[PDB]
Amino acid sequence: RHVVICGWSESTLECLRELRGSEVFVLAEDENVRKKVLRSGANFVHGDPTRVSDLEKANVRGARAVIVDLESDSETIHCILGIRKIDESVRIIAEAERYENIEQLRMAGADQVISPFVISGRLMSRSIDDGYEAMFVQDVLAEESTRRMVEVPIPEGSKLEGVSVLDADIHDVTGVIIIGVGRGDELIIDPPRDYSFRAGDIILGIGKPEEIERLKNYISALVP
Amino acid sequence: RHVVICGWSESTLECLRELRGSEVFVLAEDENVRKKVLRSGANFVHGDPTRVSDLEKANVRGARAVIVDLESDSETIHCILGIRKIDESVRIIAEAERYENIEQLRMAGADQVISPFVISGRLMSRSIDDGYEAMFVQDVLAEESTRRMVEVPIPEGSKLEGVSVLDADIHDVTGVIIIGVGRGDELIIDPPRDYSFRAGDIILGIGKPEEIERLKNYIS
Repeated sequence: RHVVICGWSESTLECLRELRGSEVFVLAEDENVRKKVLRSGANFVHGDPTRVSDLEKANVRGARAVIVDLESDSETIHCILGIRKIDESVRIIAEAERYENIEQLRMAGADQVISPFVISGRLMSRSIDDGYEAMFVQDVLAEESTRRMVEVPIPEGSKLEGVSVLDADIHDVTGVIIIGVGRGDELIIDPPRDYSFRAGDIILGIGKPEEIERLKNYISALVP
Repeated sequence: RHVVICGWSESTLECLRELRGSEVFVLAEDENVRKKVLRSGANFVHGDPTRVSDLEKANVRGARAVIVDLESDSETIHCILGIRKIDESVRIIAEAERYENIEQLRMAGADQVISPFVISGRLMSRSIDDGYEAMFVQDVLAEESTRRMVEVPIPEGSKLEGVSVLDADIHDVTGVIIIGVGRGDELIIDPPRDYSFRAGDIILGIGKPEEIERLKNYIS
C-alpha cells in the first residue's frame, strides 16, 4: 500500500523517483518543497512530522513504511516516537547524518537506519585507485541497467522450500548471482552449500530481467 | 604515497577512519577540525581548499589521490579546478550534493563523482519491506566486515592470463564469489563463462580474508 515520508531532502527526492507508480505522502513543514514534491509524484501534506495529529493526517496509520529524513537528530527521534504512538507495526527507516545518533534512532524504535555519509565515506576510501567498486554499487542500484540487484522472497510452499543452496544451484539454473540470503533481520552472504532455503527467506541477487524472471519461476510455490 | 582530503564532514571522517594507518593530509578552513583530525590519525593543514597556494601547502602535487568534499558543489568545483592547475594527472574523487552538478564536477576535472544522496535515496526505496539490500551495501564497503568486497588485479604473466572465467573456477577454487571485472573504463558484472582474463584486469570479489588470500595466490 502507501508509503509516508517525513521531511524532505535530496535523498527523499531520489527515493520518490524510485517509488513513482506507488502512492506516496510527503509530510513536511517547508512549503517551499511542495512544488518539487508534487512534481516528483508525491502528495504533499503540510505539517509537523513530530506531531501525532499531522502524522495521522499524512496517513501514517496502516502505512507499508515511513521514511524519516529530518535535519534535526532530535526531530527525527520525536518523529519516530510519534509514528510509534499511532502504529506499532509500520516499518520505520530513518536517515542518520552522524554515526553517534544511529543508536538513539534504534532506541526510539526505528527498524532501520541509513547513513548516507558512512556509505559515501567508505566509497571514497575504496576509490583511491579506481572506481569499479563505486561503479558496482551505482550500477546494481540504477533502476534499469544491464544487471541489477533484486530481492525475491521464498513463498510458502516454494519450489525450493527445503532445498539446499548446492542442490538449488540457482546461478547456473537462472544466471542470477546470489549475493546473500536474508533471514530474520540477518543477512547471510555466500551461505554454505548446506544452507537450506526456508519460506520467508529473502534472496538477494544480481542479474538481467530475463535471468530475474527465470529466478521468480524457479522459486515459485507449487499451488493453484 | 599520501592522500589528500579537501574539506571536513561525516563522509570524509568515515573515509579517514577507513584509511587508518596511511599518510593522509586533511585541508580545511576551521582549526577546530584540527584536534578531531589529529586523533583519527590524519595530518591537519589549516587552509582554503579553493586556494591553489593552500592546496600546494597540503601537498596535492604528487598525492596518490585527492578526495574532495566541501560545503557546496560550487566550492567543490572550485577546489577541483584548483587541483587541476597543480596536478592534471592526480586522481580526483569528489562528493556531489546534487545530481544536477555531477556533470560539472566531472568537467572541472573530477575522475569520479560520488553522490551519497542518490545512493541513499535508492536504498530508501528498496527498504520499504526489509533492509537486506541496504545491509548488503554498507557491510561490503566496510574494510572490517567478515565478508567484504575486495579488488584484486590480474598481475603481469598471471596464470589466469588468457584463461576463460569458466576454466578459472574461482568460486570453487577459492570460495570468493566474483561479482565483476574492472577493465579500462568499464565494469563487467558477472562476466560470461567465455570471458578471458588479462593482466591488468581488476577482479571484484566478496569473501572472508582467507578466501581473499587464496584468490591472490591463485591469480599469481
